Amino acid sequence: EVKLVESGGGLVKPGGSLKLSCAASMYNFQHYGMSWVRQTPEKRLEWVATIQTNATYTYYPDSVKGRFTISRDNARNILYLQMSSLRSGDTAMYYCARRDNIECHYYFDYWGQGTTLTVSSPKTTPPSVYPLAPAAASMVTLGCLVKGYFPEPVTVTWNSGSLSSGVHTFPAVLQSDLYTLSSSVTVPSSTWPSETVTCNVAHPASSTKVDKKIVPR
Amino acid sequence: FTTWTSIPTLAAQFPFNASDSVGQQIKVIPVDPYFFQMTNTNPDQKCITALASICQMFCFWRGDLVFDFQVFPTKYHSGRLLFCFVPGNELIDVTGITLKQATTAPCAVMDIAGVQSTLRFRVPWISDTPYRVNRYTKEAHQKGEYTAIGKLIVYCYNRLTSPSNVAHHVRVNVYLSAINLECFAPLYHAMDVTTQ
Amino acid sequence: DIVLTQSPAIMSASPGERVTMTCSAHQYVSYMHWYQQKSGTSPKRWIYDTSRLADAIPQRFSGRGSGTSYSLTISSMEAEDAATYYCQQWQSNPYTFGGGTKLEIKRADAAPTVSIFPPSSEQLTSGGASVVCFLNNFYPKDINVKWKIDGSERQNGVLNSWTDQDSKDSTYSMSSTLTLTKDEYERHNSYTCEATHKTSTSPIVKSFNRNEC
Amino acid sequence: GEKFFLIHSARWLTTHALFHEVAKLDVVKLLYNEQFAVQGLLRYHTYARFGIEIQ
Repeated sequence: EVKLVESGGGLVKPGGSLKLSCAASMYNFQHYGMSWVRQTPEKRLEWVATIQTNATYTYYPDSVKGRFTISRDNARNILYLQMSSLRSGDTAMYYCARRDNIECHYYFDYWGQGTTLTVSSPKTTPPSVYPLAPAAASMVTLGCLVKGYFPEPVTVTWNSGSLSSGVHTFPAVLQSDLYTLSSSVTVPSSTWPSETVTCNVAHPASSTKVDKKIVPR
Repeated sequence: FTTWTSIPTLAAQFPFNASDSVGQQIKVIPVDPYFFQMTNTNPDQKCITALASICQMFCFWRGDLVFDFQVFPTKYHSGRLLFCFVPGNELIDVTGITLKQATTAPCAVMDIAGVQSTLRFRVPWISDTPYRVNRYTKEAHQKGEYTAIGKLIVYCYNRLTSPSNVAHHVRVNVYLSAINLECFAPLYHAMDVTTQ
Repeated sequence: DIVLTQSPAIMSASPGERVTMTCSAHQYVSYMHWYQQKSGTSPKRWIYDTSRLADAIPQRFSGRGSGTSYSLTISSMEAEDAATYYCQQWQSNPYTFGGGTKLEIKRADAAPTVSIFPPSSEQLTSGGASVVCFLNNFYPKDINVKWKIDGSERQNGVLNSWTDQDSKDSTYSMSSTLTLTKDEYERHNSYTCEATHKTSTSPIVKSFNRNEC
Repeated sequence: GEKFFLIHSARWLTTHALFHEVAKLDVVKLLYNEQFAVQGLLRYHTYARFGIEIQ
């Protein structure tokens, strides 16, 4: 089993610097060429860097030639992708790849879980989650509105996963420098508003847990 | 001293899974008598080979090394492997050489099935120097002093076709033997495990 | 340098039929490699050189074509391929990928679960408001959402969030947020969102009142 | 010149029905390639006569 754990990413102002690292697991290091694949949420994909087993050969495309620096280490078996002069063209998900050989060409076999680097310069702000309730049916789909966070990783929890049968967590929509998502949960009429229906939203970059209970109107 | 040399001694170990692409690099062999990667936990001992103890008490080494790859299949595990020796020194980017690019170099193929299971690969003496110094005694790289006369990639030349009532992988032992072996300029050095 | 072109952009197919996608280029490439980007995870070993499937996926897939056209022949569609595909070259320097082929599952048409909600009372004290119209469990995906606001129709300030197809009920969901200012919120009474389906001729009207409660 | 070059490799499956064209490969054109050893003899020459050994 190939366990490629990326490390890095987050909130870096454009023009700054941040170094990535992808660790290898359970397989030999002096054969399998390592790479990085950028995952933009809208389009893609652009392939950035590769240094091989011997550290003499680097292969860069026309765009990121000379701005990124990939390195390998035989002792720790962990990559070192040093990045500099970032902007909105690199605000994406980053995966680390592993390139082996076929007859005529190559192939990337196993990829990692991927870390998120958001390249823009506002401040880190915790979200201000607002409930959503109707102002009388057998199936009442409730929900909360999540808004107020700039860093992308955020997690909406519905009463510690007790109402997880009908959770429809939506992706974020960026507007007025704030990403905005929602989650429409299906709650039966015998539970709301007779029992506890509360959305928990944990934002790991700001480390704020705000519980918002859905109340009847 | 030819007793501990010509007898084949286990230097390395690698399996051959059936879930691999044709031409994927399995394990390279840095072709020298200094190579060994096994150890033991009971007793706590780094497993040397009997050839790696003879040559480590010298500066230079020379000889036609005979690698013996004993596969352990059933009779029905079918497919072929590629043992492609690429000469030179211990450090070239041989991982970037493609499979059809590796067909340019001299090599050999071996069917996994058959009536035998061990291929004796006689390595030629291909070096720029007529000998090769114990650079492991030193602690610095320098262009002119080296350790090996070349490297030897085990390729995936064909896939492993087998039913489900047998195993999906065939392990290959790497015996270490030689012929016409010569060493001189004595010293004392304890070799370290080539951690691949 | 060279750009790969995938002709199927968005496709939905019922389980148990033939699906063929095509990745082309402006010039001649030798071999083409494929991947499958599932939701939440990364692409794995999917397809190598021409017809070389992975060794962990089922063998109901195939890949053919050489030169310009490159067909990926699917023999029988199943319920495990709700994801996004990409095509890979290994000729000159950028090593570009395809634009993205999202293959999904075709379902019978169903009306959306429409629930338009007022903003919370804590939001109204902040100086703004956002009327959100929930949409759940509908097929086809492309659906028309408008805002009939006191006779007039305004389609501005609409936040539309899209979902991928679910693994359990094979449906889709959507949000429609009407972001307003507080005094702009307090000008109207009727708040109407409707969704145009292909089975129901008229769009389903679901609305409430601001001055209610 | 007398050394076997892997010019083609494929993978035949079960789904290939009878007389299906699995591979359509050219012999000499795949031999005339940079990634093989005969490129050093065929780049500096134009007209040739030869016999083909397929395995």
